[PDB]
Amino acid sequence: YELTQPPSVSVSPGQTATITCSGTALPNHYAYWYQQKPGQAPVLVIYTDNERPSGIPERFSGSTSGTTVTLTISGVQAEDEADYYCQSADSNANVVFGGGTKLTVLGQPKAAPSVTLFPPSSEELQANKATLVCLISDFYPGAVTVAWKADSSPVKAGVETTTPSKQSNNKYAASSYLSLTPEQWKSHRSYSCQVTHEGSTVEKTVAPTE
Amino acid sequence: QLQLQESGPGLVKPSETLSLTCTVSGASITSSDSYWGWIRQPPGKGLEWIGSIYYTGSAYKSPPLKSRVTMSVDTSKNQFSLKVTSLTAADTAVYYCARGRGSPPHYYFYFGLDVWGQGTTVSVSLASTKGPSVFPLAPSSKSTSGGTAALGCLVKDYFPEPVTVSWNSGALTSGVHTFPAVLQSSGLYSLSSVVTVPSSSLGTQTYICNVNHKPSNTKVDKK
Amino acid sequence: NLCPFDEVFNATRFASVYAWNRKRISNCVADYSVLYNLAPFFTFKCYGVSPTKLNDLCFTNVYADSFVIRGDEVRQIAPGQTGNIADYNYKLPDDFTGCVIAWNSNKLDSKVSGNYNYLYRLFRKSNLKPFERDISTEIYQAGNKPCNGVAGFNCYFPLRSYSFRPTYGVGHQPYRVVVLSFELLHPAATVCG
Ligand SMILES: *[C@@H]1O[C@H](CO[C@@H]2O[C@@H](C)[C@@H](O)[C@@H](O)[C@@H]2O)[C@@H](O[C@@H]2O[C@H](CO)[C@@H](O[C@@H]3O[C@H](CO)[C@@H](O)[C@H](O)[C@@H]3O)[C@H](O)[C@H]2NC(C)=O)[C@H](O)[C@H]1NC(C)=O
Repeated sequence: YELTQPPSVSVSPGQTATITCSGTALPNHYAYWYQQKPGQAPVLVIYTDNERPSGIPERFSGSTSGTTVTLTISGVQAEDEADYYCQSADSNANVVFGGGTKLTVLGQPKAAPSVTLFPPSSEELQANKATLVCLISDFYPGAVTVAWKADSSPVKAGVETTTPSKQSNNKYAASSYLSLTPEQWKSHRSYSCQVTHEGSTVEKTVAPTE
Repeated sequence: QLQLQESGPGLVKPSETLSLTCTVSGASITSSDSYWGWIRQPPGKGLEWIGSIYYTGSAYKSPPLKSRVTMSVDTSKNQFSLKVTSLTAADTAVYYCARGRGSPPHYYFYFGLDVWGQGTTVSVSLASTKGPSVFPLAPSSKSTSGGTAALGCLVKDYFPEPVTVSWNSGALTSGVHTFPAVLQSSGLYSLSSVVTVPSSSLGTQTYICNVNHKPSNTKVDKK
Repeated sequence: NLCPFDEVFNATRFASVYAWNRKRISNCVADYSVLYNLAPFFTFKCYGVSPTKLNDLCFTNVYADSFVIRGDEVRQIAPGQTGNIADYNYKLPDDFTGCVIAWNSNKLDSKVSGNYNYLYRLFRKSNLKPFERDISTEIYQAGNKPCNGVAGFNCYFPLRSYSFRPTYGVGHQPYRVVVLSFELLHPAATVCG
C-alpha cells in the first residue's frame, strides 16, 4: 500500500503551495504531514486531517477530499523549503508514508561561490601524501562544476568532489579534493581549483613556496 | 517535557542483528496515550515505519519487516528497544525513535508521530572501523590589513560515518564551517573543517581542532 | 483467507451518520473471538443470535455499517426505534439479525473548540426504510411557499452539525457505532467459522 505524492513542487515567494497525496485507503484513515529539513528529524505539521500542532504557523493547513489529501502552505517563506511527507495507513491499521515532495522557493537571490584552496600540509607531505583541498561555500543555486589544473593544464585522475548540500542558511556548499604524489606537488609551478557557478568561474591557485 | 534519545551502534555487519534503545525523558513511558515506535530513512530516500509498542508490551509491526523485528518496554528504566535480525545493506538508514500519540485499544498513531528522537545512523557493511588521520590546514598569507584568514583541519581517512569536529574544546564556534564528507573510491571518508578568525589574533590565540570519531573510539587534537 | 473486521474497527476516520459507511464481508472465515477479546472497549447488544455462538454460524453475507452518533442516541440503533437517527439517518428492520457495537469516542472525536465535522439529517419527507441512505442536501420545504433551492424562512438545510467538546456530559459525547448484519438468503453460503 502506497501513498502517491509529487516529487517536487515549486512556488514563488509569498504565494501559496499545494502538496497532494493520493491513496486508496484515505477513505479509511486520516492523513498526517511531516516537515523535514536537511539532516534533521521530521516535524509533524498536520495531524488528523487539518489539526495544526501548537507551534506551527497558520499558513499550514490540511484538507481532504476523497482519495486525495492536501497540505496547503499559505504565503510561502524561504524557511519553508523542506521535504514534506504525507503519512496515513493501509487497510489494516499499518502506518505508511508517501514518497515526499521537495518544496523549492523560486526567485531566490543568485549568490556566487566563495572558494578556499589549501596546499598539502608539511605534516601530510612527510607521510608521503599530498592532498589539495578546495572548499566552496555560500552559493545559490546549488550547482557547481569544479576543474583542477596543473599549471594551466587540466588534471583528470585522483579528484573527488562532493555533491552540493543545502547549508545552514538557504544556500549550498561543496568541496573537492585533489590527491597527488608528493613528487607531483613539487614538480609543478602551480595547481588551481576552478569552480564554475552559473556564468562565473572563480579560481584560487596555490604554489610550492618555502 | 517529552524528549527522546536513541542509542545503538553505528556499524553492524551484514547478517548480524541490530540493537537499538530509546530513552524517554520528561514523561513516563507508561503514558496511557503513548505508542513508542521506530521509523527509519535510507540515506537519500523516504520514511518507513518499522513498528510501535505500548507500555504493556503490545507490539504493532510493519508487514515488510514483521518477520525479523522485535521490541520491548523496560518499564523499570523508562526506555524501549528495537531488534532487527539478518541485516543487509538495504537496512542502512537513519533510525528514529518516536512517540505516536494515540488512544487505546489500537489507535497507535491517532494523533500523529508528534515527538521524534534525532536519529542514530546505522551502516551495514563488512568493512572494518577506521580512525581518521588528521592534518592541519595552515592559515593563508592573506593581505587584508583587517579582513580575515581561514585555517582548518583535514580529517582524512575514516569509516564509518559520522565524524564530529569542534574547535578549542568547544570554545570556538563563531564562524566555524565543517563540510559534508566525501565518499572515496576506497569506501573511506574524508572531510574538512575551516574557521574564519581575525588575521590580527593570529600569533596570539593557538587554534586546536577536536576530531571525535566515536565508532573507532578515537579522539585527535591537532595544532 | 480472513474477514477484514480490523478495517472497520481500527479505522481512524469514521463516517457521519447520515452518510454511514457499509463494508460488505464475504468469501472468508470470520473469527468473532478477535472481536470478543476486546469487550472491555465496547458495549455491544445482539439481536437474533447469541454472541458466544457466532463462530458456529454460516451466512450468505455479513454487513458492517459504521458511523458516529451522540451517546444518548445509541439507543435508537435497535429494532423498532424512533427519533432523528432511527428515522432520518440509519434505520434497522424489525427482524434485525445481528449485533450493534458501540464505544465512547470522546478523545478521538471531541475537540476543545468544538468538532463540527460530524453531521446528521434532522428533516425529511418520510422516515427512511431499513438500511437506506439519504446523502441528498436539498432544502427541506416546511411551510407552503416553495423554496427555489434557497434555505431561509420555512426552508432548511436538511443536514445539521454535531458540536463535540470533551467537556460535554456523557451522552452528549461522540460514540462510534458498528452495526453487524447477518444475512442468510437462498444462494450458496460464503461466510463461516
Ligand atoms: C485492530 O488492530 C490490532 C492490531 O493489528 C495488528 O497491527 C496492525 C498495525 C496491523 O499490522 C495488523 O495487520 C495487525 O494484526 C488487532 O490486534 C491484533 O490481532 C491479531 C489477531 O488478528 C493478533 O494476532 C495474533 O497474535 C497472537 C499472539 O501474538 C497469535 O497467537 C495469533 O495466532 C495471532 O497471530 C495480534 O497479536 C493483535 N495485536 C495486538 C497489538 O493486540 C485487533 O484485532 C484489531 N481489531 C479488530 C477488531 O480486528
